[PDB]
Amino acid sequence: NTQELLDLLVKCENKIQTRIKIGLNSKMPSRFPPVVFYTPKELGGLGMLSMGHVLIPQSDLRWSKQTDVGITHFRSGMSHEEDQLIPNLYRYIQPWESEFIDSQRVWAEYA
Amino acid sequence: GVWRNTEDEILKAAVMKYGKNQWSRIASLLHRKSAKQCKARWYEWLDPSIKKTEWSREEEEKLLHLAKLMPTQWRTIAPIIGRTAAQCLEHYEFLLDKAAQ
Amino acid sequence: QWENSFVSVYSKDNPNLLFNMCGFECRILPKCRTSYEEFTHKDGVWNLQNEVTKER
Amino acid sequence: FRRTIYLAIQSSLDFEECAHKLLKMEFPESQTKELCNMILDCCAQQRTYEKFFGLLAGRFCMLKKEYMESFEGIFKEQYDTIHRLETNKLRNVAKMFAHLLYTDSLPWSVLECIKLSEETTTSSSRIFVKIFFQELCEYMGLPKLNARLKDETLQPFFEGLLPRDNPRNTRFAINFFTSIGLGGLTDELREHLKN
Amino acid sequence: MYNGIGLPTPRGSGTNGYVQRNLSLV
Amino acid sequence: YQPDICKDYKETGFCGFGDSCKFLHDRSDYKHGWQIERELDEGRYGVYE
Amino acid sequence: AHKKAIRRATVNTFGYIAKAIGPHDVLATLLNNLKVQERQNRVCTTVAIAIVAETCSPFTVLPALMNEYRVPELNVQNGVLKSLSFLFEYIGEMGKDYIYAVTPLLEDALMDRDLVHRQ
Amino acid sequence: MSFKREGDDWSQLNVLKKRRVGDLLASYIPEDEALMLRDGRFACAICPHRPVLDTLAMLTAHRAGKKHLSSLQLF
RNA sequence: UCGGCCUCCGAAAUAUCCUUUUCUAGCAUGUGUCAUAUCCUUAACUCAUUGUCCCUUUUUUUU
RNA sequence: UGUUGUAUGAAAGGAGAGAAGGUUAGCACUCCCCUUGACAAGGAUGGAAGAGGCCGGCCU
Ligand SMILES: [K+]
Ligand SMILES: [K+]
Ligand SMILES: [Mg+2]
Ligand SMILES: [Mg+2]
Ligand SMILES: [Mg+2]
Ligand SMILES: [Mg+2]
Ligand SMILES: [Zn+2]
Ligand SMILES: [Zn+2]
Repeated sequence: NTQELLDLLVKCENKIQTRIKIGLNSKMPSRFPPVVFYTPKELGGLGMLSMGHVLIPQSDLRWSKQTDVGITHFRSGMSHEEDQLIPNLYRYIQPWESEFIDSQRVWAEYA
Repeated sequence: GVWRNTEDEILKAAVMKYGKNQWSRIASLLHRKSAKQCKARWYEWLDPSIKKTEWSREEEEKLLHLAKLMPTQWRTIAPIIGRTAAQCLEHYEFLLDKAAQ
Repeated sequence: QWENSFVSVYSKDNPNLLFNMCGFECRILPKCRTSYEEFTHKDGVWNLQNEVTKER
Repeated sequence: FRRTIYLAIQSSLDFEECAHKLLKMEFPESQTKELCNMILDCCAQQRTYEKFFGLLAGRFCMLKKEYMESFEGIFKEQYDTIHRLETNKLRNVAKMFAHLLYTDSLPWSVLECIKLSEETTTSSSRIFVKIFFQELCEYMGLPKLNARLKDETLQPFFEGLLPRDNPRNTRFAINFFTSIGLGGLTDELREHLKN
Repeated sequence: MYNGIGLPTPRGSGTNGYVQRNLSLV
Repeated sequence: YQPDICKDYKETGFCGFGDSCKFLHDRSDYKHGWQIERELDEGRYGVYE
Repeated sequence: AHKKAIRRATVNTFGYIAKAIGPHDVLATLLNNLKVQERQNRVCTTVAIAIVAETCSPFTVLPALMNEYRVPELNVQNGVLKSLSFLFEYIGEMGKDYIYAVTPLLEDALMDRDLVHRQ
Repeated sequence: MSFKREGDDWSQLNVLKKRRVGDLLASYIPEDEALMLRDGRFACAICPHRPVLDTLAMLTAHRAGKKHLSSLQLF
């Protein structure tokens, strides 16, 4: 629900990848396709977890400052090859509301 | 760990040559002593301004009064009496044993 | 210190109740004060339930 | 195709974008029965029920009538074969269909699939209906669920669910809803047993 | 920045700044 | 033609950088390519056999 | 090293090397090593001095070893005496050639105040 | 090991330490007071029976002692 | 209704200096002791091991 | 009718790269240079010196 964070996370994921490319004395994107970053360490990659390949939701500035309106547009997020869809870290985590409901139910059943 | 005789001799001479802000240079002279242990040994025990004499009557009276005042705070008390805090502490306990008899 | 604190008022003029617990910014809006009695349903919106009457 | 739906779900953090990404690929209408089906299966694999899948399915139900009809078909298909599911997958499908029923994305008409008898229902089916009604109660409440559950326009649909013909089945369904904790729904059945 | 939507500059964002309309509006 | 060998490691077997050395820790002393070429041009490749 | 076989293989290697770069470069290194405090280092250096002394005949390493007895340090003086002990054990009958050389060194050591110098 | 130094020889470093301790402690002992023997040991020249001590650390620790102080004031 | 950021080079790391030849570059002219720590030292001092302990209960593998 | 009008780099042979214990980080003051388009940055922190008085020596 916090759009500031989503902007900050896209920036930060790009800074980490760019620092790894700086370390190799090159920034050309085709020597460094995302397979070299996202592939897990068990196959030799760096294994970084992803958060910045999402579409960032947006609405018109003048009304969204004024009230809470609906998402009407999307900005891009990090570049990828358009057929490929990098997994999102947020998806593999249960929300807290889900966890609290589940917790009381599980404990009640244990008793 | 504990301080031998010869180690104390080295430490006194090395402070006399290098002064009191170069404990890393002084630690290099000793065996298995770090800089912090050298400093602690100097101020606790080896410093010449530490007075290892018997306690006067005045000095004891100030001890008993200040220990009533600020209880258990021996670093605050100790420069007012002019003894080391450890010295002040054990002599306080001595007098308390003595008053128990 | 007034400067490092925040005081929120809920009254007949202020529909929202705002606060800042552990690392979270929280805003409570009661249903009686919502326009059109509508709830947004998305992530990040907790639905608080009245314990006695079992109602959100 | 199932893979690309699954990667599209897992790549999108919010339900709104997940729908946007699926719509942007523009599948033909012949695919839609499978797509809805896939959205259910992904939902069943989770540990707990997550609101994401109920909201995603609901937004598809509001966009076109094709998706709504397709989810109505899937409710009947899934309830027929409930015994195939593991207990977690069973609990998640039940909570998702309760979500679709509560927000009126789906007609109550589908609920005529359920038929309560000693010989009609398997054990897993009985658990499915337990979680389903226990959950619908939790969202709406007993007075609201009663008000909607006895209704003149929906009278034909619920007759398998509230079995007036056979006294043995009527006593069964009374006992069933009682042991769940939804005793109140039984009261008009109880009178019909007294008469 | 067309129609009051988008980044005034895509520079330092980490992205190309392409904006499309939401297709799942009702 | 830049071989990128640690010179200390090659000559002595000791490097002050350790794993941080950014040159090759290898001790072989074969000739370079241009050295082979100069010996072939001058005729002094194998003449001492 | 703690294992003794590593130490005696090491001492042997000193004699083999001294056959290639000559006893003086080897011997200066070994004589410098006698200033060390720990006894296991010094006893082995002593054995290696005798090893080279035997393999490259004792007139080569004698003068420098006898000169090192004048160094004013106790362990060095005990060390030179110790390696002469091993040397005479190693050369055997061939040691009739150097008994007149090292007789005054030993009578200096036997008059010494330190008991170890005498043992 | 020429360009940046590698490692350290702890045995020879300990030899150096013994020299530096010696120089330090020796600069506080006047030349009459201590006699250095043939093997590197030290005798106290104040005390009439000339005790001989193994290091300069021991000589300094001796010169602190009470037997030395009594023998000192007679001389 | 439309909306599409970048791509690279060197230096801060493997010194520097001296001597003799080799290659090349650039020029300029000409009417003692009790009882306690410590320090130093000695002995090519060693770096775990598997070598029936079977002993014991009224106790005994059945045609 | 010649000759010291000098320098760079390399090879061979030697010396060996700051820090009052060890391993090192640098930025400058003067005057001597090198790379460089430099009002930038490097060349081991670029290298080399660094208290006072008297006639290399002596005194504190
Ligand atoms: K400078
Ligand atoms: K430096
Ligand atoms: Mg530098
Ligand atoms: Mg710099
Ligand atoms: Mg500079
Ligand atoms: Mg450096
Ligand atoms: Zn290296
Ligand atoms: Zn004395």
